[PDB]
Amino acid sequence: GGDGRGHNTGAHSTSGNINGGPTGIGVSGGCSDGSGWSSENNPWGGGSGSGIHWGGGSGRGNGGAAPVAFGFPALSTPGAGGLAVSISASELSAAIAGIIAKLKKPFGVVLSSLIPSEIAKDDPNMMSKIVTSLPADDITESPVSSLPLDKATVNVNVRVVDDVKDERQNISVVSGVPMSVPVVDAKPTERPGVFTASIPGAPVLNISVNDSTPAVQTLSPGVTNNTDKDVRPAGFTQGGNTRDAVIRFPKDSGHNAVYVSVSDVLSPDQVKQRQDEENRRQQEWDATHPVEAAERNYERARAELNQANEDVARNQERQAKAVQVYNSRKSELDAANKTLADAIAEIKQFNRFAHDPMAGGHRMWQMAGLKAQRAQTDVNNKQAAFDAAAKEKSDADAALSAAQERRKQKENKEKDAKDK
Amino acid sequence: AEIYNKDGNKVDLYGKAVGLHYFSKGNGENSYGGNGDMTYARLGFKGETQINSDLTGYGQWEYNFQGNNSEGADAQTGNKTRLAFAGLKYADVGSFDYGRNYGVVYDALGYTDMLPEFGGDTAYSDDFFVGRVGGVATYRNSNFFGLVDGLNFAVQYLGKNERDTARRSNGDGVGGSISYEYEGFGIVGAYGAADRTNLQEAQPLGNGKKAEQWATGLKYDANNIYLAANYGETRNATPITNKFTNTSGFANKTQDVLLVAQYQFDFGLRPSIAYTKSKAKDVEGIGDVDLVNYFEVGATYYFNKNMSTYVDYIINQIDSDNKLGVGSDDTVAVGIVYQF
Amino acid sequence: AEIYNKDGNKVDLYGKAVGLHYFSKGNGENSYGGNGDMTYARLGFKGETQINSDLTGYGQWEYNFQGNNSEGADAQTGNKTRLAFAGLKYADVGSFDYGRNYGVVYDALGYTDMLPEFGGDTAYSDDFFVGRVGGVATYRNSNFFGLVDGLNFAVQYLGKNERDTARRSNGDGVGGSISYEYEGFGIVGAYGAADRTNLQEAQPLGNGKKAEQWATGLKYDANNIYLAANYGETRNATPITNKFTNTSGFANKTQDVLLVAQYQFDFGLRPSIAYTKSKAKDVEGIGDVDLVNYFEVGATYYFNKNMSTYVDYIINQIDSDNKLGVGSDDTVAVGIVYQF
Amino acid sequence: AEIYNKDGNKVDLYGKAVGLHYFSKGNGENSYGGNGDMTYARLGFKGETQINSDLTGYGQWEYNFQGNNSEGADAQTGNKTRLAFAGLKYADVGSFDYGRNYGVVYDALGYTDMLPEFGGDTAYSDDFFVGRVGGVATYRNSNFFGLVDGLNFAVQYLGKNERDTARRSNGDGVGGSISYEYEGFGIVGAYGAADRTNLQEAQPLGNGKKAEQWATGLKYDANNIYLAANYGETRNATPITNKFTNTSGFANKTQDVLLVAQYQFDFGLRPSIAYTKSKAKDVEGIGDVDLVNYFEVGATYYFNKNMSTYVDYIINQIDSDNKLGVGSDDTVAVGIVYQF
Repeated sequence: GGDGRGHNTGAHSTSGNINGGPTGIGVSGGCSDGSGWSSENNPWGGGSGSGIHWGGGSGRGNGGAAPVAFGFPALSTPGAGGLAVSISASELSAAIAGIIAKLKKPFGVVLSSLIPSEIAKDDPNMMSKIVTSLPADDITESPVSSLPLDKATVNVNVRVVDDVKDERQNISVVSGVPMSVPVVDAKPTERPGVFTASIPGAPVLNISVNDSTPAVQTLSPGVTNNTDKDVRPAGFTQGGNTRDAVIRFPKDSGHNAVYVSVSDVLSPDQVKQRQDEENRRQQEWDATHPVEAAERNYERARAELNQANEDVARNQERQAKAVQVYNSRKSELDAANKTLADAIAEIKQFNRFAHDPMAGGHRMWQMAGLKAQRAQTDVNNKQAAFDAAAKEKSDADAALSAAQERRKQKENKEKDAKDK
Repeated sequence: AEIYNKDGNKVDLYGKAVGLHYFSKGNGENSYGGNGDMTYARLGFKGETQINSDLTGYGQWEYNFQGNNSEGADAQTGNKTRLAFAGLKYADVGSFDYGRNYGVVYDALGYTDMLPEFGGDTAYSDDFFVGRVGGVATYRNSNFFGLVDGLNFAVQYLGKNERDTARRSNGDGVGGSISYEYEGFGIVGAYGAADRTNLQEAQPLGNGKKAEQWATGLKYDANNIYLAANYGETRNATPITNKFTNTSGFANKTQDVLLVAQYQFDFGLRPSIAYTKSKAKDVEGIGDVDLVNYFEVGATYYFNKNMSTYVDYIINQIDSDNKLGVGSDDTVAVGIVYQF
Repeated sequence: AEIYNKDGNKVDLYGKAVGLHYFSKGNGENSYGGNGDMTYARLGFKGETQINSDLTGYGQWEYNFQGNNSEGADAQTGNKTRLAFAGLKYADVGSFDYGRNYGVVYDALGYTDMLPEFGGDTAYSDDFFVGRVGGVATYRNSNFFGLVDGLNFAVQYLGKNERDTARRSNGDGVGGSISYEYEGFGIVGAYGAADRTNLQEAQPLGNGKKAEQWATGLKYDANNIYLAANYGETRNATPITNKFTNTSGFANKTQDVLLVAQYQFDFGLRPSIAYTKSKAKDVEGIGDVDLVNYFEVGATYYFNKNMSTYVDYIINQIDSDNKLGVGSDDTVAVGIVYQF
Repeated sequence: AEIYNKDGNKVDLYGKAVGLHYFSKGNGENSYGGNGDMTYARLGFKGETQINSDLTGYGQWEYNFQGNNSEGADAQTGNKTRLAFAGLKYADVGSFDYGRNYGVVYDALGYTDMLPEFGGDTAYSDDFFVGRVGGVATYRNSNFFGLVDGLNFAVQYLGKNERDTARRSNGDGVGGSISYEYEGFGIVGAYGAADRTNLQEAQPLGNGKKAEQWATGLKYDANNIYLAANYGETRNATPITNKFTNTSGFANKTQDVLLVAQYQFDFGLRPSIAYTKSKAKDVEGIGDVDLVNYFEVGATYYFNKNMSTYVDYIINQIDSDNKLGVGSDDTVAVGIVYQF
């Protein structure tokens, strides 16, 4: 308010200027006596350019939603307007292609693991969800484009699903049976390349395509990236806290259809609940065959085999790490032994002056003394460390023999079992 | 004040400081204006130079710095450059300027924008023609080439601006305005039309490309009195936000009516009264609704041109059940101003 | 400088530039002040106008622009408006102002804040009453209505400010300050009390609601000499940050001691010495600790009113083992100043 | 303009406003300069004071505010302080200054940077010695203590700057420049050397520590004519960005050639032509490439000292297949200027 005061409309001007001239306004006189001050002095000026130059010249030197990689479960804190997700166009990394190809030829492979203890540190209310996205064509046998608009549930070859295993909830890629997920169209929004999918039973999933920035993988203390990508049996209750859907874009957008799963972060009570129900369902499924031994054993021996396999893998890991530790400590030793040979050559060098107290060399002699005794202590330390590493390495070498005998026994058990 | 008026060039540094506060019931979320300290200082410079007897060139710039902000990350919040332009005044044909300046439609909407603090809500900034924007080329005629006294007209072209937000973006536009002042009476009519950018269409609300505004203004100012009445209609031009949906956009149709009546006294006093109303129509999912509907009752003591104090009490008639999360609460503001 | 003095109105544009640098061992993380280039320029305007013989109105504003920043995204970092307020001075009863200004307790703390660059650390900014804050209304009496010469008092109300960070927030507050100057000697006492907002209480450190500051100052200034000693105590008012915990908050109790002794010479020279200390008590989990503990030794050559150079060496006595990650390193600063 | 010249002290407020626009094919991503409205206003203050007959002290500061930005969160984008320094001029021995100022190499590169809007592309800002930077201490001699007229030399030390970006960061540096002006003819030579910070070395592009720049300039200005030719070579000094890779760093080697020919008329006219070229060598993965290669054809009409208009058409010869995603499009700019 108050803007109207004054504020003339039409053209804008206030009053008469002091002088006429655009660039030549002063008082008077020209023809100069050179005096600098008299009535015949022209300039009538002083302190012309006492200050220094300040950058002479014009001086106009020049002129006046990071996307989450496909297949990498990440936390999205919700808003009132729903979840925020931004996909990319760049095709899914080697990792996920690998996993899904392996899996093509209920079991599954664990992408990530969840830890409420940590997830709450940043999201105390436990409102955050876990979003994951894949390019529809890698999941669906029939491209989503070439699909009736009437279909609400498209068939899928794999899905991203929450499971409860080893006392943690974890997000993982499942497959191997008839599966099928909601198909929903993506209304656009103000932002350019940004739509709103609404999956039944999830929040508003507002997506945003972005193929300008190079894709990123977000890293959150709760969500881990389980290196072990072995195929394991999957939950009977898999998905009990997951909502996924194939989302298609409008024809005049040019955006490929994308699959997205959105899983809840379970609290630890809910995780004990899921584990319990899972154990009850495993109990159920166990028998009902001809007898308990026929099937229960089938299962205990296949699980035991898969575990022995994990044991072998971790043992091999330990042995490849112990081989490097061994070689490293060995070369540290070698190095320190060359340094020792050096210092002891310098002592042979200046030995002459050992009993010559008034020579230059007889300084460098004690100095080489110091050098040698140090390098020797060093060598001793490298020897201790190398011995220790050789011990660890031998232990590992036996660990492998034992673990792979165990794998052989568990694989024979798992054969006998699978025959019965 | 004029600090340098030499060499056929004159510079008028004009700046002011305003210790301001807003009061209202509650925290102030629903208050018309807000609540708390709104102190701010503005600085600007105007300059003229008569290149020729019949041709002179002028340049004006203004910036606003807010003092209510803290010294942390929010120091720059609310700090901006309002006006920055230049131009030349020929003897009679008129004058032509370019830069960042008020839109022609603001010329019409100036009559109502006489309130001490509130007022001119419809004249949003960075909007098509109602408020001050950057990238305008304007030609103006005074007294129709000196033919008819008091009747002046202006035309304005608006270069497209592609910004991040539809609220601040625009496209190619055109507009015109005419104002006849006779014997104290004043009449004005302004019209502006432009095309909405693709980003603008992307808004959930709003439909169509031609964003159109136009307005008509009447007034009488003299004898320490000032009456004014501006009626303006627009299509797909006015911004609107929905707190319930937390979604924004533009109004398919809008009618706005503003009325002001202010008296001034010899002893530096100016009581003021203002009625206001704005109704948007054909809103997507909200039908027709009223954006603003309130009375003003306020006053201003003018100690002198350079010192003044003022108060304004806004009786917000908006209801709480309004379908756009608009603030349905009254408000008041008290301000003191120094200006050179 | 006075640029406009006409029509019973006077405008004084005051601005300066400071080429500054900070040195210290290492990168400067542990240095008291810091390290590197700290060049900055400040601009401001003061204005007065005698409305009546007994009544005059004044408005003052100041801004600080930093030159150390680059021309990229960090250009605006550290740029802010220090002071922006207005007010009126009656003949004898006193004067009343409002805006963004120093808190009454700063009046007491002015005696110690005479150092060239460092000093007045206790008078933090955006703190309740010790430093310059926004939303204060102050009334001042000079010579107790002209009754007793040299004895003047001020009172200040502080409107609540709900900001994003507890560091910059406050609540309803009140305060007062009195200063008696006699024969060169000077005495002052200031007290301020306010309520902490929920964000402040929610902070891990600090406990209680009444955020309280108060200070007492004594001095003797004459014959080119200036001695000063300010002792101030506060509750839940001083800000504190823990690098080890990377957590901030307020101090349940704090005592601060400041001592200054500066001499001036006819030949534009002014050596200075300053002692300082601040001890916080009842810290949550840290008991009692020292926030700052250092000596000053510096000097200043005054070429004239408009040109000066200066140097300051800060002997930080704080130890590295302090339980708040405080800088246990010495520091030095060298500055040159032009000012109009 | 000189606003205050009293008490042996003089203040010159200098500021201007520029209504500017850039045209080019397409949205302007690939345009040399850009496209749209580029209006901006600069404000600055210079101040001097003769402390003694043989010793005077000066301080200067400049800021640039852009008007193209909107009034939302992006208001401050492109707003910065160009120059902010101070210093003293002794009678004959010379002068010493410190602050944020042009690097010595700018002295050599000034000859080519005479264009109305474009020009001086090689003289990047916040670069080692070619452009204006903060933390420099410069000494200058005029006419070699008055021994040889027209021959003046300068030396400059550059304090290290560890910023967030390698583009804006630097380290300890030194430089010198010599300029002999005789009877209108002019010759200059400048050299600068500094060390790159870890962030700069850590950049994917660029390799080595010694960032080196140097330049040689020749000119003749008289009879309303201005000819100039500057050749400068640098190592690990020029910044470079790859749109294809969206990765930046510095250029292992760079050669830059600038040529200018401008004529001036009595009736406030000055047509201009400029050739320019810059080729980087030993680029990581791109071998040798041309960063900029264009012609200039432009003009400027000077209505008076305070008012001017100008146009510049840049014939960008860079090809689309350039291996750095550089803009291979022409461009043009049209500007109007008021300045006091």
